[PDB]
Amino acid sequence: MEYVYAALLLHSVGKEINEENLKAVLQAAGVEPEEARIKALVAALEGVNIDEVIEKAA
Amino acid sequence: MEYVYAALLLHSVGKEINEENLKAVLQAAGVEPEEARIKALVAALEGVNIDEVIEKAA
Amino acid sequence: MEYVYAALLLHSVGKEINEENLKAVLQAAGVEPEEARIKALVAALEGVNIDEVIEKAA
Amino acid sequence: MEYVYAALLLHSVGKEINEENLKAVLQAAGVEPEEARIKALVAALEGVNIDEVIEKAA
Amino acid sequence: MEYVYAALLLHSVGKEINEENLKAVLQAAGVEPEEARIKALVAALEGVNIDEVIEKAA
Amino acid sequence: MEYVYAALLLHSVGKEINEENLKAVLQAAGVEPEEARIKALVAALEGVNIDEVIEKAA
Amino acid sequence: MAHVAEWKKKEVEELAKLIKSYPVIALVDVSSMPAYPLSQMRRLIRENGGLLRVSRNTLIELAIKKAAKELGKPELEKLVEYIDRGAGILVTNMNPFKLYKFLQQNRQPQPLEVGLDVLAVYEDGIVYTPDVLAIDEQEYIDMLQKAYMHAFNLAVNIAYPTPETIEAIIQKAFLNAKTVAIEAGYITKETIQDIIGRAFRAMLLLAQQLP
Repeated sequence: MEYVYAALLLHSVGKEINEENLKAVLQAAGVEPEEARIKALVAALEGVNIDEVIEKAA
Repeated sequence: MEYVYAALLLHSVGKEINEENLKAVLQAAGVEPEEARIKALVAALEGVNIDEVIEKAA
Repeated sequence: MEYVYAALLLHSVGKEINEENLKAVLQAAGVEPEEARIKALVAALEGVNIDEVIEKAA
Repeated sequence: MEYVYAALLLHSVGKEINEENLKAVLQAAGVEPEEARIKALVAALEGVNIDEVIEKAA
Repeated sequence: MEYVYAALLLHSVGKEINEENLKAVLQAAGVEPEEARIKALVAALEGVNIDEVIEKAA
Repeated sequence: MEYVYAALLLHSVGKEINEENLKAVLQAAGVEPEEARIKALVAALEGVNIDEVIEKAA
Repeated sequence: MAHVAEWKKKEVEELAKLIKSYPVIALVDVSSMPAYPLSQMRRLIRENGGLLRVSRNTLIELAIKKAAKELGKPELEKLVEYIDRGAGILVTNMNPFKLYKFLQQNRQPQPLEVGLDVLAVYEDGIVYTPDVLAIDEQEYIDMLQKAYMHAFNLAVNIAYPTPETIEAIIQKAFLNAKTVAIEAGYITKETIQDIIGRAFRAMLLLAQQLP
């Protein structure tokens, strides 16, 4: 979830959810993030329209 | 919004939510954060049990 | 919250939500506006389509 | 709707919703005086428990 | 995804959802398990009774 | 339901639902495959699109 | 004194001073009321800060009081002297909106009900017509609640944190993150159960293809 919050933070400020941006945010949070957790998230977020998911949240 | 996603990131990873940690996280996302918004969330979150708030929902 | 009522009041009559207009409405209601709260609200409102966001909850 | 936001503003800051206070708040927003609508609003809200109305939230 | 279906295949058969069984099923499906992803699933499942979850899922 | 979970695992990772791949994952879960069941399954799944099934079941 | 007049500027004189004595001046239709019911209405109006006077053309003379001061309540620069046949004049300290409601709700005086209809009400430079005075109380209540909800929804959606909004803000951000993670099939302690439910239902539906 720490990974997910990092992603949505990026999205909320208009920054691309990629491996590098995710890593920096997480390290600023004071954690050493697992790299495989980071790429799994980026991959899963592919094809996912975050805004449409957010707004049409059933 | 970005300040809450940063607070939730900090919380998920067991870090205190205040001015310094919030600033560091937002800066790492590539933005210049608004001090006024950081301070308001920190103040608004005094005495707020975030886990209990989340669990009291959906 | 009084800052938000003041903002929606301005918006209802097509007046810009800025620091000056917010301060003027708040002072007329007999309160000394807190500069940080006005600042934070104006920043929170950047890029926001008010007509849309006033309309969904749950 | 500026009359209702003016009333909610006044209520949120512990001020009486009367003609004088309503006029001052509206004026500060650049709203031209409409005595009939001011007086109607005050009459409509007389005896109304605003806090109960608000808690019923619909 | 594949980590979930692998887990549910093992459950349906009575096998423990542990690192060894997960990896073995994953490898057999032609994929290279990533330790952090294995560990994230196992940790996500800690204290979770899958029968009880599934009972309410139809 | 292990046969169907096996089909789903293979699909989730782009592998073909054929006899060899089903038997390999079942075998890794300690299941001795029944050829008749393996046949029935791949035959049943010829033509059907798993993507839309996954989508409709959510 | 009713053996005779009816005297002009004895009746209109008295009505003159009267109009100048009260802040709120209404014309009402009295024609529906028998003499005793009207008498009971007069008593009620007196107990509530005002009084009623009946006359005909000498009533028109809202003009002499308007003239004797500074306004636009009369014949002159007014609208359409809302006077009708058997209109009366009711002078009061009651707010025009309160007066209207009062008259509507006090048809007193077997379940037959009759009362005074307001034609128009003057106060401090303005003439209020019945359409203006007839408040839709539920509309105002609905609008108040709508305006409150607009403020609540805006503040939550932009994450402006207040005691009223902070918990809803936390829950929204969390639900946003949880919902996105489940939709993406991303495994966390918080998402695994909904994810397994999706995967289980997919299995159930897929199994339906079997004969």
